[PDB]
Amino acid sequence: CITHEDYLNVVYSSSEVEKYLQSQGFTEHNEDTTSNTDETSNQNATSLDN
Amino acid sequence: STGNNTIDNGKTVNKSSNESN
Repeated sequence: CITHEDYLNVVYSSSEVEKYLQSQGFTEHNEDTTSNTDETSNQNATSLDN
Repeated sequence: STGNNTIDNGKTVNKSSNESN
């Protein structure tokens, strides 16, 4: 009654086992408001002398 | 010019201001 039960499958040719679990959560939000204002004017001084 | 020989001359002046913001 001791736990030195290494009578089968002695793998100590080092055998480094890894694990790498990885989760990720991500939300996002935007609010993009523009507002234009624009006005024009001109003048059209024309002439013709037939 | 025909074969009287009408002649014309024209001028236009066109400013156009603008702005936007």
